[PDB]
Amino acid sequence: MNIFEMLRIDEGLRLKIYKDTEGYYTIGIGHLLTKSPSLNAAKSELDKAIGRNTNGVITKDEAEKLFNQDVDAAVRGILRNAKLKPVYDSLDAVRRAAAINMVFQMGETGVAGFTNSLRMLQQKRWDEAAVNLAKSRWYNQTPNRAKRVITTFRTGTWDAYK
Ligand SMILES: CCCCc1ccccc1
Ligand SMILES: [Cl-]
Ligand SMILES: [Cl-]
Repeated sequence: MNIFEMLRIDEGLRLKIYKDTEGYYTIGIGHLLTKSPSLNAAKSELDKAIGRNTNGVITKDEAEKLFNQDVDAAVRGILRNAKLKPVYDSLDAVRRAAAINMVFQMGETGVAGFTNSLRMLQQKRWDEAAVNLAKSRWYNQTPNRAKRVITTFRTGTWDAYK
């Protein structure tokens, strides 16, 4: 298992524009297009991302290309964040995948506002962090996904995904 497979499981793959759990226009493997309610704006953002007149539909290859770029941007966002970087550097490989997952889902901003959990993870207080991470809107809105990521941080294994 790895980050890509993990995210592919959590986000699914859709080749036509769709609304995410928050109701935002998305495509592919969790690639958010726009928070705007307008489908046209979403179609415009899509064509600009792909480099062609898509008409709201993309191929599997195109989806995977966006996905690769988004994973890379997520990591890079982490490494560029002064609050996040040190925590991430302190984690083992599996737990780093859990960190990427969260940033991919909620943005560096989102995740950067979990100070208490960050400190706990940095200290390797797994069970405590796990409890703290669950006291969040994120957990209450997407509990099954949050549970899988939380178990990953708690155990340092891919069990939740097997
Ligand atoms: C809980 C804080 C957000 C997830 C995260 C953890 C460590 C490093 C980067 C990102
Ligand atoms: Cl893009
Ligand atoms: Cl869920």
